[PDB]
Amino acid sequence: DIVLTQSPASLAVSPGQRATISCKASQSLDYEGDSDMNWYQQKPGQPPRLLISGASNLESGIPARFSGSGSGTDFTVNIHPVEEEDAATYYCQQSTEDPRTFGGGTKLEIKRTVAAPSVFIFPPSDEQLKSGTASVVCLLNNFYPREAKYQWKVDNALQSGNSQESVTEQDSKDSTYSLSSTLTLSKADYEKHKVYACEVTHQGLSSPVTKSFNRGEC
Amino acid sequence: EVLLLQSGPELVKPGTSVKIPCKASGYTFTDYNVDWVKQRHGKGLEWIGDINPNNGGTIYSQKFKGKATLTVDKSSSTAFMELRSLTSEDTAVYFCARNYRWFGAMDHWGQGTSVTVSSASTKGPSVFPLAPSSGGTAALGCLVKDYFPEPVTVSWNSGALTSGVHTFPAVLQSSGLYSLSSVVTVPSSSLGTQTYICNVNHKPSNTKVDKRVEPKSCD
Repeated sequence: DIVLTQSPASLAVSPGQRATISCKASQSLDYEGDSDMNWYQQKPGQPPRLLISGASNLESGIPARFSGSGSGTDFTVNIHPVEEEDAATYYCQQSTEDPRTFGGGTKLEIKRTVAAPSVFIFPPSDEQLKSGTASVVCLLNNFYPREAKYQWKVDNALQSGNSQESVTEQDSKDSTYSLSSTLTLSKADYEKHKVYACEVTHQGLSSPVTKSFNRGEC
Repeated sequence: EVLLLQSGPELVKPGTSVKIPCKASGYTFTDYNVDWVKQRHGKGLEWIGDINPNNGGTIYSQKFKGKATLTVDKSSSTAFMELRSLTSEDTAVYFCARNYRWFGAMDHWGQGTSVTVSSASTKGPSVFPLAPSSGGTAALGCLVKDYFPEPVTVSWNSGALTSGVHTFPAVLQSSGLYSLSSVVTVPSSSLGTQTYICNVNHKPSNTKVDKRVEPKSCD
């Protein structure tokens, strides 16, 4: 089997700059004038899209910002300039021999400017409390970079181990992320306390932003 | 032009088999081979096999011998893949792709069939409102909680509201049920002029829930 070593596993490139992704094969992909190296672009939720075949044949419909090159065992795809719609995972694949093999993939993160999140907190609904469970949700909206430090506070006491988070894929338009954290407590534990807060520390914030509500109010 | 149509997401039980279709159109079906590619959640692509519709000749990856079976129906221009003795290791998205038998790249792909292998029962979701309390921009949403299997679709105002919508990836709770939130940011002044309704559709259980998110005026 022809093993394809794709590097780097991930990289962050600002718009306008150059992204360079490499693919090294365990043996030559040349065969009677051909270099059967194929590059694909896969955006989240979508199937892969063929960018380049024959190592350097830019497919019809793909912008000229993409270019492939190389021969034998060393190949390269370049994105110049990188655009914000280029946020995806890119794979190399050889069609020289069977079995067909893919590279490990390279996740391209669009490095935009710093963006502080807009923070929102949501109390559990009266309808859910009837089931004996309380879900408190905190929203961190449209921020960059992805590294966001947040913490739940119940009566000013830091929480841990009782929340789950979910993060959206990088937005194709503004290159930001959004994060939702759900704090799960029993109804009895929820009634035992008053102040529920979500505290966010981010690179774009001058001071940590805290959103909170009092259980009884509103 | 060239279209490869696969079936939608499917929940299957372990110890059973499943047959995934890939209906082709927009080109000469017998002129191209059909390959199948497996992708686990958050992972890469791994090649399953290859079939020539002209004669039915198949080439399998060694890793899938005895697990995957590739067939074609020339008259209906459809390729099939059957997975046997299903386990949780088979839970993945399976793509079909068009390629030339002679060193051809995979230039057109199906949209992928998301197969979930689990013995858990189908469960419809509960929809709870994420209501804001009265800045300049407000956020509201819906908590779609305790359902199985994936996926659920969430639209806002029957699809009329799309800007600012963030529907997060589902998370698997310790109970074994999924849960996700869908939020949208709107002008605060619109909380009194616009009605905001989240439309949740859970096709595996034929559940359609519409939930109005009523804000709370709080001095």
